[PDB]
Amino acid sequence: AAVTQSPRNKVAVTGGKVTLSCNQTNNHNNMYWYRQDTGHGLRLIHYSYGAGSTEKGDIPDGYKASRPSQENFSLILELATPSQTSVYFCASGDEGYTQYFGPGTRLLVLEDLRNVTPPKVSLFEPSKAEISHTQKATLVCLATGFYPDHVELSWWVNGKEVHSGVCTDPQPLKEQPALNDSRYSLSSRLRVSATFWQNPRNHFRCQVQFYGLSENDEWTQDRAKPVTQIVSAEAWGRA
Amino acid sequence: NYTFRCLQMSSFANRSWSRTDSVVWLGDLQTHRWSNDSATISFTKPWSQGKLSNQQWEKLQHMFQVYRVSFTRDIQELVKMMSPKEDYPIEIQLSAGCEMYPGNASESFLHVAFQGKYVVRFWGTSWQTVPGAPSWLDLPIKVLNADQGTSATVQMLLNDTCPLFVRGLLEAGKSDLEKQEKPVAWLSSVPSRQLVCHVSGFYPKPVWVMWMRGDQEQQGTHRGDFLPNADETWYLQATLDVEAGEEAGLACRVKHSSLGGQDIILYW
Amino acid sequence: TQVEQSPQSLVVRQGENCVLQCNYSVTPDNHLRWFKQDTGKGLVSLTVLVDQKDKTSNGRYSATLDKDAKHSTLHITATLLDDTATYICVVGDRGSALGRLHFGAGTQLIVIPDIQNPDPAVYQLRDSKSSDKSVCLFTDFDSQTNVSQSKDSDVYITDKCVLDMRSMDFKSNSAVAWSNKSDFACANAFNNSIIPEDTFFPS
Amino acid sequence: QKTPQIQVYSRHPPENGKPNILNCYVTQFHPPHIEIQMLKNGKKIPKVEMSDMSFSKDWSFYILAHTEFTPTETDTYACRVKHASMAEPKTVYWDR
Ligand SMILES: CCCCCCCCCCCCCCC[C@@H](O)[C@H](CO[C@H]1O[C@H](C(=O)O)[C@H](O)[C@H](O)[C@H]1O)NC(=O)CCCCCCCCCCCCC
Ligand SMILES: *[C@@H]1O[C@H](CO[C@@H]2O[C@@H](C)[C@@H](O)[C@@H](O)[C@@H]2O)[C@@H](O[C@@H]2O[C@H](CO)[C@@H](O)[C@H](O)[C@H]2NC(C)=O)[C@H](O)[C@H]1NC(C)=O
Ligand SMILES: *[C@@H]1O[C@H](CO)[C@@H](O[C@@H]2O[C@H](CO)[C@@H](O)[C@H](O)[C@H]2NC(C)=O)[C@H](O)[C@H]1NC(C)=O
Ligand SMILES: *[C@@H]1O[C@H](CO)[C@@H](O)[C@H](O)[C@H]1NC(C)=O
Repeated sequence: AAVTQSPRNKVAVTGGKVTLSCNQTNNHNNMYWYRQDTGHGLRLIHYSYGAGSTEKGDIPDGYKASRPSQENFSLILELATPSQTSVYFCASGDEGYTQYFGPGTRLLVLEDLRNVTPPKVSLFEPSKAEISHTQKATLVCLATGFYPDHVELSWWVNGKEVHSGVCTDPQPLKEQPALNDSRYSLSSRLRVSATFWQNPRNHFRCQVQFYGLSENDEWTQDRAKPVTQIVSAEAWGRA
Repeated sequence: NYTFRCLQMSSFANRSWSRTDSVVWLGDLQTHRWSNDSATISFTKPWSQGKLSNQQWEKLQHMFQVYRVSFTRDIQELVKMMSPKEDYPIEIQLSAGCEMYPGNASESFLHVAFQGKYVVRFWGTSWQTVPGAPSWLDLPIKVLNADQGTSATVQMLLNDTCPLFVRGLLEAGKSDLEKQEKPVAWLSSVPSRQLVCHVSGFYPKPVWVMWMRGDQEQQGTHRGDFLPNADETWYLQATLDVEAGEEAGLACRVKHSSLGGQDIILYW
Repeated sequence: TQVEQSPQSLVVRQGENCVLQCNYSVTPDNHLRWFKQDTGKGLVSLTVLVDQKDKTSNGRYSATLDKDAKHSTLHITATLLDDTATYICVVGDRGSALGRLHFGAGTQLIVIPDIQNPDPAVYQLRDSKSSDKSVCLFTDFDSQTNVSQSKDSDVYITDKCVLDMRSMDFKSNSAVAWSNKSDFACANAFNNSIIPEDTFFPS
Repeated sequence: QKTPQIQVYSRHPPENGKPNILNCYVTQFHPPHIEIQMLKNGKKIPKVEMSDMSFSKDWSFYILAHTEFTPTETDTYACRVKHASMAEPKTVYWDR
């Protein structure tokens, strides 16, 4: 009873065509699209009772729906506007009453893309004082200079993601609050045992998935095109 | 041996426009009506609440106030499910109730017609298509049957509530159900030639009308259909072929419960 | 707006119970579902109540539904940190796909974690590639401690944040500070915060 | 679609100058949307009551219209019905 959405996060300009996709393998006849905006509960946009059909929901305006097949339900915004900034959930069901929800797709629609900038990423290595005082070792990751704030920071140890012992700022901070389109910073921490950190065969890496332009978006400036990309920083444990 | 009938007629002209109207009969007497414009069900008889308490009735009406709104949206959503297979205008008719028998036994039914064709019934614990019904309904049925709570309630209304209610209706309405009203007869004729014997204002329905020359019931007497009057009595006519000149000595004779054995004899 | 939730947000100490309420006017009310949604994530279903007077449970979660009062509550026994989440009430108006779900706007729960053994310290950490870059890390303070922003707008201070080393059944608060410049040190980093008397500042 | 059957008859034995009630019984039609008029000398009679529409065991619809009327020698009474199933509307005259 599983549902996937792509992409999971999108940055888009005003007037852009944006397509949000949903896929389900359960052979569920019925699919649904919703948006979630704080201070409101989920709201139904379009739904479908089967391939080749769609139906208006409560808030259809500005969205077209496409049901090409049993597996696929697509939300299409022909002329994206800032007001469609939101989190979009897809859902599926058989004849019964349960709807099984996708993981959600975050969308931000900007007036201009002129300020989109990927982050620089730095990894800071545990203090020898901390080690001797607590027998723990704390790494710090720093992501700076990015705009907009659509980033996923994750930690990997020996090529597998770790969640235990991790905490990341609920929200990025603005590097220059006095400014309109200010850039953002975000910090994160991974604490391990001193001996885990002391192990020279443990590769630690901080990873930040930034969401920006697409290879197809137009880019009129002299700097490198701020595409959706991963920037990351990395270190090996030591004795 | 009285049949209690709820007759729901629902029209769906397009996506937005819809109306639902019901009448309820006990035998051939109307007990309720519920017009799309009315938020509540109306009594057409002083005894139409039967032996239900005010609590029991309000609860029963409320059950229905919600069914009416819900049924409507469900049909609309089913049309969305089939399309372009099926489309508006659409007429759905329901016929539901129970027949009461000597003493205790009874039998409940709930029958559905789509576009004036009988196709669906509730039977046992679920909805099912009847024979000759089109296969496409197998989707609506499967969806309707998914609704466990609607099923449980329908079972409760057919199995328990309906006979209980009707048991009580027959008690409250014995007086009207057993009313006796005398018919009144008159004669008239038309060319072709053809005599008519008009019998009107009788209740209940069972009646006997034959033309006769003395003690001789005529072969060709033709009983028409029972036509209703607006005051809940019946109208019927009986015709007979004749060569002009043969009218001499013909009688219309009418037997009926109300007359206690004094048949109406009308000579020409 | 047929599904109202209360309270809109609450703050509890780890270990405490709480009750969340949902009040609706949806008709019909076939069933009621409680979702748990972690910040930036999806909707996890905790329970669904279907009977006129109904009671359910799922670990430390229990719930009630009274269809006459059109009321539901959700009880969390002995709250834990991971219960920090938005809790969403949803009413379904059919027992089938013919229905529509009516979502509440939610209740925001924050759980203050218990800090069993506080050891407040500020450490200095080095960039792995650039030796001359560093951050300052204030850590292992208890939950009475508040992390203020600096007076200097060239100094960056993130807000407090709790990590859980599930393996060692151990939790710690942390905040980070850094600065463009380097007439800046860690001793003078959290100056504009009420930090505990016994705070470790390694030489 | 099935065509409507119209039957016109009086409640009491008709006799000139004597107040009575006239019935128009319309049956055997599908769909249910219909228009019934009762006419005196070609003009619509103003106070016409309608029964609630109903249907029979064959699922076809029926409805009973009635109006108060006085029979005279010269006044003609008719019932006019428009339906989807009919190009033009159908007029059945009262004949005693
Ligand atoms: C192009 C499509 C063509 C379709 C043709 C097939 C038509 C067959 C239709 C059969 C009737 C469908 C009616 C569905 C009614 C439900 O929508 C409605 C609402 O249900 C919702 O609320 C219920 C409640 O509040 O009690 C339950 O909670 C339910 O789970 C939830 O989904 N159901 C009701 O209102 C329940 C009562 C059903 C009454 C119908 C029977 C009426 C006749 C019995 C009369 C006997 C006299 C005593
Ligand atoms: C209610 O009654 C049915 C059986 O009665 C028939 O169906 C009704 C809807 C109505 O039309 C009656 O006049 C009919 O005679 C019960 O259905 C049976 O359920 C059992 C177990 O639940 C199952 O094994 C049988 O197959 C069913 N019988 C038939 C004939 O289909 C039903 O359980 C009753 N429910 C309640 C809540 O009282
Ligand atoms: C039949 O009745 C229903 C409900 O009584 C009517 O639907 C309502 O119509 C009003 C006024 O037009 C709307 O404001 C409401 O929102 C509707 N309520 C509903 C759908 O529950 C319907 O209009 C009536 N139909 C006709 C043809 O008179
Ligand atoms: C729907 O049905 C009615 C009656 O036939 C009609 O008058 C009305 O215009 C229709 N409405 C729409 C929106 O098509």
